[PDB]
Amino acid sequence: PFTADKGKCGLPEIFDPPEELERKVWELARLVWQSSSVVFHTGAGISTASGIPDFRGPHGVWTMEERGLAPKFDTTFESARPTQTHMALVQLERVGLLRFLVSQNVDGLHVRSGFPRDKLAELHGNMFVEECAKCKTQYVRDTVVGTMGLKATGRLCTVACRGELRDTILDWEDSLPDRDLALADEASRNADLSITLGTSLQIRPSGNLPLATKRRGGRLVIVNLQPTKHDRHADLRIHGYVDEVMTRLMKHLGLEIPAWDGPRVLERALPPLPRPPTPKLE
Ligand SMILES: Nc1ncnc2c1ncn2[C@@H]1O[C@H](COP(=O)(O)OP(=O)(O)OC[C@H]2O[C@H](O)[C@H](O)[C@@H]2O)[C@@H](O)[C@H]1O
Ligand SMILES: O=C1CC[C@@H](C(=O)O)N1
Ligand SMILES: [Zn+2]
Repeated sequence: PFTADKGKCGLPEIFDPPEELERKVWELARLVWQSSSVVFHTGAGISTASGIPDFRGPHGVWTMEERGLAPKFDTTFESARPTQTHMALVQLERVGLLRFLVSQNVDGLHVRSGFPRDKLAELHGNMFVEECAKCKTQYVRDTVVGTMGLKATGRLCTVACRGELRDTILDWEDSLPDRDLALADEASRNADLSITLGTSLQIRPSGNLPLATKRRGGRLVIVNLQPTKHDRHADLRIHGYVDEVMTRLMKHLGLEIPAWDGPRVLERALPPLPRPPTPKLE
């Protein structure tokens, strides 16, 4: 908590000017079209447009903490709506243009967005998910599980067990869930396009996964307002708001960003939906 390295916090924001931004979002378009296996990696930056502050941005939790100030939340976790970005990733999965989604976010919004859990690795866990210590059954709740650091919640497993239910929020010392990390790693290795959205890429091994795609000749796209640990290993860096980038991209892709019907949980990815015919690229 005190000994914890919170990495580089408060680094200046970069804003690509409009014409560099329009060109970079078309190139990202081209790369989605060109790619067989696309993995998205998300961090706290995709939730700030929902009122949830990030960790290391100008008003990040750790950033403000360093300057003796407090993060501000403009919502509760329960009343937080998924962003245009969140709902773009749902539609990209539904049309078969997103193979796997890796998130370091505990804010619960990917799942609440209707995003299929069998295509999602939540590397730092989920505020709404408790897990039985025995059968390992996960309960996705409507309100945040009131503990952090993998403690007893109070409730017991109800599988046809009475096992002690614990939060999925990793403490500083707790290693990542093996299943989620294993699937996030395999997806990242096999990807030919890893795209990062609103992460500074500073936490091992979460931040390193997008680099594995680069091995084997995979392309790496970083989308982030601030520099990030692996900017140098990126084939494309887009310095702008992810909502704006993802709305331009979906628009280039011929895709609608679907309505969020409110909190819904989808265990398994449904069969893929029609998508637009691809442009002639080369
Ligand atoms: N609307 C936006 N559009 C684009 N980028 C944004 C936006 N808002 C913020 N950013 C950028 O988004 C980036 C967010 O980076 P960080 O704040 O480190 O969050 P993490 O997900 O990487 O933190 C990882 C873990 O570390 C913690 O200890 C917890 O365990 C976390 O799970 C910044 O560079 C912002 O400039
Ligand atoms: O508990 C917290 C503090 C910051 C917020 C987030 O997901 O960014 N989660
Ligand atoms: Zn159980």
